[PDB]
Amino acid sequence: VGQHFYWQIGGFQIHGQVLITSWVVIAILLGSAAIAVRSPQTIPTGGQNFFEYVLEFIRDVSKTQIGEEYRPWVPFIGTMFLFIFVSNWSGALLPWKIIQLPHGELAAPTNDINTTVALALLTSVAYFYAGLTKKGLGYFGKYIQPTPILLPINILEDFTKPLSLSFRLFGNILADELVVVVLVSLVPLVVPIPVMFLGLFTSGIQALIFATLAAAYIGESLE
Amino acid sequence: LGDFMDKRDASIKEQLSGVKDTSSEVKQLEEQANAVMRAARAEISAALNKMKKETQ
Repeated sequence: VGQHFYWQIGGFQIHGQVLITSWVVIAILLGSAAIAVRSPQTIPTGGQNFFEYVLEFIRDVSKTQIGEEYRPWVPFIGTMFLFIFVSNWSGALLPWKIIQLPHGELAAPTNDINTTVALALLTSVAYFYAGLTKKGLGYFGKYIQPTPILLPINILEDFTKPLSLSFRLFGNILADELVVVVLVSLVPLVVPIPVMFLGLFTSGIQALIFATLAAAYIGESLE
Repeated sequence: LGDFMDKRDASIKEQLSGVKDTSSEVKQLEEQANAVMRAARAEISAALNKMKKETQ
């Protein structure tokens, strides 16, 4: 129905919904984590094996994507997974059309692109930092080493990775929410559940893909 | 939480290694004991023979 939203001003206008929604994401993440961290045991207790298997999964993806030096970037790729996953699942399952904002629906941090292109700039700063850290300051991956006349394609390629990575995540979350909204006006909640399931199935995956793809760009820096 | 996970896993892996370490240590102890017992026996036998031969 509406892609409009209400700004908050500190001399410049920033969306209110995205700050509040990502605050709920930060709170649910730190809350369940600092629950699971307080009394570690040698043998995984109840509830801590889930966080442990999450960490194992993150380690595996980073390791496959990056290589032998996966262990410094594990908190970064783990945050790219968990913030985007918990963003989409909070937008899906937390009932927020009961809550009525001054001017807009509250669904997810990722609905506003701002989140998507910010997360893409953070993976851009990440693979630029890896590339200007491990490799020569004089040059990174961008050098037209293979062919001098491969420069235009290569220069263009750098711009595209953050845009496609920024856009896919953003479009997908927004598209899924719209279907739930555009369905609901036409019909009551019972008909739309399968669709939401399908969207919920993509909602993790566009998270996971992001983290996976983000890790892979780190690898393209380190070579 | 990451540190907690690592601590628990290391604690368990370390326990396994120590348990592996202890088993190897006990195998070495048994082997050394067996070798020592053999020395006693064999040693004394040799001694008597050499001594027995000298007496003869």
